[PDB]
Amino acid sequence: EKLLTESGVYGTFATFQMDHDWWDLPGESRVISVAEVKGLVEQWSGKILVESYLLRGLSDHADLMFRVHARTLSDTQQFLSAFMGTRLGRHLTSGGLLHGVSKKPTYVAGFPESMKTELQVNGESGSRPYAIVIPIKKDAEFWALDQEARTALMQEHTQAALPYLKTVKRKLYHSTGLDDVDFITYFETERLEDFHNLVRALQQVKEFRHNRRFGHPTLLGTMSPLDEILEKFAQ
Amino acid sequence: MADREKLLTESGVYGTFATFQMDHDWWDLPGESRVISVAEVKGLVEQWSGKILVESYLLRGLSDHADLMFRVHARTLSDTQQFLSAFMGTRLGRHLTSGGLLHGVSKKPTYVAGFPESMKTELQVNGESGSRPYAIVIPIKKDAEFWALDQEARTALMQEHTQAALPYLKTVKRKLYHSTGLDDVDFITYFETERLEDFHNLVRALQQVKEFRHNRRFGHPTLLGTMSPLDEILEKFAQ
Amino acid sequence: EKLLTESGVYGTFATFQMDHDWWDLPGESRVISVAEVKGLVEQWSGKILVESYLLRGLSDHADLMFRVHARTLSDTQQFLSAFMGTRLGRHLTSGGLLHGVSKKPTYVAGFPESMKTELQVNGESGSRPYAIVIPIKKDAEFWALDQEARTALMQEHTQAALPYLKTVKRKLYHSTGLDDVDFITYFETERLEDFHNLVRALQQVKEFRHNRRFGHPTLLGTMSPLDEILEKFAQ
Amino acid sequence: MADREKLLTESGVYGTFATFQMDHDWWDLPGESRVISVAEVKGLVEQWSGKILVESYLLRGLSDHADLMFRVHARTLSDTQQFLSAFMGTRLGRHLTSGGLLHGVSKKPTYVAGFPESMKTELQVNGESGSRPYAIVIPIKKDAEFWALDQEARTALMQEHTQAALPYLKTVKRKLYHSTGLDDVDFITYFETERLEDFHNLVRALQQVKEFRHNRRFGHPTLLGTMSPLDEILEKFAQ
Amino acid sequence: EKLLTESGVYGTFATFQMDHDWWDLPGESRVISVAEVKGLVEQWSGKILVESYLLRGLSDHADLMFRVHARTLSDTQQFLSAFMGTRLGRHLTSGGLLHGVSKKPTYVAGFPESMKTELQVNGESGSRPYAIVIPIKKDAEFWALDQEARTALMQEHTQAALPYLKTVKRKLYHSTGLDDVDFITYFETERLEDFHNLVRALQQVKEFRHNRRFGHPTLLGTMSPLDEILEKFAQ
Ligand code: HEM
Ligand code: HEM
Ligand code: HEM
Ligand code: HEM
Ligand code: HEM
Repeated sequence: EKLLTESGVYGTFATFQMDHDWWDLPGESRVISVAEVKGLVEQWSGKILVESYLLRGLSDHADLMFRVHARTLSDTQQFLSAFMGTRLGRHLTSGGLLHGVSKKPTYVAGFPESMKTELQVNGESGSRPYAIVIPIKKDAEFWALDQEARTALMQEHTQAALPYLKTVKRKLYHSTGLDDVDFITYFETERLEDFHNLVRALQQVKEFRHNRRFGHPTLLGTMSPLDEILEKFAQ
Repeated sequence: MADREKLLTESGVYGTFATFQMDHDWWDLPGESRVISVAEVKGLVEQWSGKILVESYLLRGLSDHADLMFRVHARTLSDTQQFLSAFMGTRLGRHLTSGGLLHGVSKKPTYVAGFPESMKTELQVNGESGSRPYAIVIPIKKDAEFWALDQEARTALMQEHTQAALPYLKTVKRKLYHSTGLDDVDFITYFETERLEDFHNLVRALQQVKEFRHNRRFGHPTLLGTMSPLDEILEKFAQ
Repeated sequence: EKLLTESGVYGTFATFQMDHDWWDLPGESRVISVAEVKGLVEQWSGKILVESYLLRGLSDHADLMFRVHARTLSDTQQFLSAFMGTRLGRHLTSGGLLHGVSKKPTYVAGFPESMKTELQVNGESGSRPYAIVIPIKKDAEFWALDQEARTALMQEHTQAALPYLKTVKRKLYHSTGLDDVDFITYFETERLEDFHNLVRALQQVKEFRHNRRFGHPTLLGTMSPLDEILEKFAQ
Repeated sequence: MADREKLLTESGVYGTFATFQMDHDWWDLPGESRVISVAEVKGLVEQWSGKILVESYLLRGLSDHADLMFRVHARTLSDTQQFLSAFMGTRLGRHLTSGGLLHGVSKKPTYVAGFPESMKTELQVNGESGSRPYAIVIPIKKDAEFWALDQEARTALMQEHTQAALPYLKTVKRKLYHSTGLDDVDFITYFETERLEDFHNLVRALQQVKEFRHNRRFGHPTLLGTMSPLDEILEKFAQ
Repeated sequence: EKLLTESGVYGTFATFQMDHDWWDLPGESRVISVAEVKGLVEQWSGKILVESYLLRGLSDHADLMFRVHARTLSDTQQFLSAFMGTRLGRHLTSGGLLHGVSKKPTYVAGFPESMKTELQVNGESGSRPYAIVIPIKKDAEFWALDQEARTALMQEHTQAALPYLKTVKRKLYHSTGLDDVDFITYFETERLEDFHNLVRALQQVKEFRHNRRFGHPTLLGTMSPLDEILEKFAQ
């Protein structure tokens, strides 16, 4: 649990879709397949954290998503090849896959002391909250800017977001060089209209036009314990 | 002996558009079994008729790579999720390949207050009464320029947008969903009409205003279909 | 036959490709399947026109194309769902699909009377000729122009095409709002080298630069009676 | 034993490039049946050897998602069409997925007359004599700017294009096909070479001239292969 | 092994993904299938070099990657068609495929002599290190520039990269004319956070803005002996 907050921690987003031929299995065999998976997760639960999301019926061409924290992607690599080896995995098509390490804040030091104070707040306490993942690539312009400039952009970014700081938990991952994006943004909320308004707000700052890629995909789901998701496939 | 249905009109209501295409192996089922599969779905939908509203569209032979579409209204997307996961679980669902999927909430109008009072009067109108009309769906994403603008400016764009559309308010039903943050688009537009020739002209008119050049994504896909009750649509697959 | 020419007529372009698993079928069943299709077409030949094109060996990822005219798309939809319901249809992957109504001319009134006269010509009589289909989408600039302006463009367009009025039959469909394009252009010819020069001619006017989508796909085929095309699959 | 093809050089001659990829299930055939399948094709080619020329290239392991390519010459694409549908009918064809497909007529040179006389002389050279050489194909589409130009301008561009290429005139055979209106590109370029490193240099040189920025589409795909007799290519499928 | 450094040597990057129907094979068949492959590679180890990478769980839609060195692509070609012919190959969908020859340095001579000193270094010794592959295409602007200009860009590229020469091995392949890219870049490292920073650094120079294609795909994997990779598939 000191992974959801600490730096140097790699964070991975893996998406899967269940095959059609899965339903041509006897119902029990599916239940046994579930147990295989459930056992594997616990077997790794010492080295890594694993969270589950139901994308089925919210995200196109996706049923399930894992969010995996680990000090090294090697450990994460092993976990996923193993998961895809199970009887259940063998009927899963690997969808999206994105890595990004959590880093120490980069621009907040140049913010007003009154703005830093409010950023210690992160999000509401919630159970079965919605979850959103949005990958981002900046344009070349953005990197060419100087520190003072970007600091001012992020400061305007932060400002527009302040009224949604309680109803929206947030986490940021640094993905450059591990895949075709710069950032992976991750959000939890019970109030989706709030998240919608939060995004339309951020769409109006300067920073935004420098997003060469925004979404594609925009993953929407529900946070749920793993077994409950698997239950749906074993009936 | 009847009920409210306060959803096709009210705000705060999420609206979801789901597309499906039927597998080849579906026809490798005996006809008898397929009709039962139909009954399963009709029953599931009825089982949900209290929590959500669900309308059905036949895309087969009008929209590329799509046979069926649902329009699903709900106070929460969780309910819509549950419904769709259940639907994709049925014998019929197990033979459907999930196509497109888009969400958007219905809001109260944003720019309409700054229109002339004579224009607001005409906008109370939405469409004439028709049965089994054509239906169109167009996802839209605006460019960054558009958001950089101020309220007064966008209001003029929308006022010009509205002006061009006025001649088509009766022959074309319309509804708008605010989709930003739930997927890769800003808006979902939905239209019903008996006169497609009119809907065609309605669009080429809008192509000529200012606003249009700010549509970073327009369609892709542009889903065209026919509104029909679910069983009649399903009946076609049980033969 | 007043469908190939009149206005208010919807025109539909449907493309298909045959599955591999089709040849793993006994020959008997395939010939029977052909007969099934031939009959369906006959039933609709009263309400609609349906023409057949062999794209196999000329257009990538396509074997067959239908051109369907109708007073209403509802009728066309019915025919197409039915064709894809047939034993043979069930072994087809639905390729492209484009609609467009035929309209009354928009810019021709503002042409010189000598130019209107030469446009009375449409094309030479040819049997089992090549056929080409090109979808078109205009940029926003094109729509921003005024009538006088666009009329001059089409007039420059018309001019370059005149030497090809006999060797190239032509028809135009208005597709905006029924799919992701503004126009569907359709041509028949025995002389492909002429059609090539015709397009290289038109590539040099102004109008052309306003075509944000040109082709994609560019469908090339041969016009043929339906049965002769199906015969190849019945062996 | 006494005849001229007169197709690899003459104008008015259509040229077609067809790419195929083999199904997995092809190997689920007994080796014997697969060798039989080969002969079916070799015979078909001879049966057509009167009407068309057909050259074969092995793309498997050099060009992504493509195993086999044919280069087909014909006075009419109709003849090519028939040949290809017949080929896709063979036992082997039935297990081939149609990949890329591009047509283009060979024409008389357009800009070369306005070149210096010393440059026309060196262009009579085309390439060195080689057996089983590498082969490259690059489809190309020009931008609208390019067509807007006048003849004098374009002629000046091609002269710099030509100038840059001269040092590679010997190690690289070349042929150009005019494809506009038959598919989604303007030209199909074709090259043979024993020396790929030269061909690499040939291209990086041309990347630096005037003409180049007007190539709206360059490659996509860029097909690389080996020129080989048909049977040798086919033997590999029967193991 | 005199190939990993020398010029005139072709270098090829081939990526594969395993079908589902592979697991519908009995283990006995799969062990036999692996054995064929291990044997095939040994059969070629005399003419060419072949290194193996595990992409499973790190790169989307990819399980395995080969890095193949050869004096001629024909030899590389022969090897790959054979590999794809094997019982195991029959169940692989060919993912990416990229070739590029290694050349002698082009811009480095015009660098400071103190910089040349630092470039003799390439990387630290590691076993089973991460590996990243990044394809690159330059824009037309880049080629239009003169030697003096491009030389200054690469010197700026080089300067920013100097701090990472020890923790990051590098090799560059010249790909123009063999596929749809100008370069193939290849990196080994045990330290991924460093590689991430290396890339964010280069994102801030000028050269970067001329990369019309950067990644797509960005292949991330683990270096492992082949048998160890195939073992996972034989269970
Ligand atoms: C309550 C909501 C949010 C708050 C308070 C917030 C605030 C911040 C702050 C303070 C930073 C500075 C991080 C640093 O200094 O390294 C940041 C970075 C960033 N945010 Fe947000 N943010 C919010 C939501 C979002 C959303 C909704 C998105 C995208 C849809 C987003 C995209 C980004 C990106 C891409 C960066 C990194 C830019 C860079 O370091 O170059 N953020 N945000
Ligand atoms: C008879 C037909 C139509 C009428 C009367 C109409 C009228 C309006 C009005 C009054 C608004 C402002 C509502 C608000 O305050 O949010 C609006 C918004 C909008 N309309 Fe339409 N419209 C019509 C057709 C269309 C069509 C055919 C399209 C696209 C194909 C379209 C796209 C949009 C979009 C994207 C917005 C919201 C833009 C924004 O809020 O930034 N409309 N329309
Ligand atoms: C002999 C060959 C051709 C002739 C005589 C011809 C002539 C014309 C004329 C007179 C119009 C104006 C229609 C009107 O005013 O209502 C028109 C429209 C159009 N043509 Fe052609 N054309 C030819 C070939 C082509 C080709 C080969 C293409 C595309 C590859 C093409 C694309 C278009 C498009 C997109 C329009 C609609 C523009 C608009 O209404 O805004 N035409 N053509
Ligand atoms: C030894 C190598 C080459 C030589 C000597 C050469 C020379 C020429 C010459 C003299 C022409 C004018 C032909 C005409 O009158 O249409 C031409 C046309 C053309 N070349 Fe090359 N070229 C070479 C390589 C290439 C390469 C490597 C490419 C592309 C990868 C290429 C692309 C083209 C195109 C697209 C045209 C037609 C342009 C037009 O007609 O508008 N050429 N070449
Ligand atoms: C420690 C890390 C690195 C060092 C010391 C380095 C150094 C160099 C040097 C000296 C050259 C010029 C060689 C020549 O004259 O051809 C070069 C070329 C190049 N480098 Fe790097 N580089 C490093 C990392 C990277 C990375 C991380 C990337 C891409 C993500 C990259 C992309 C390229 C490309 C595309 C070229 C081709 C330039 C050309 O020859 O036109 N390099 N590098």
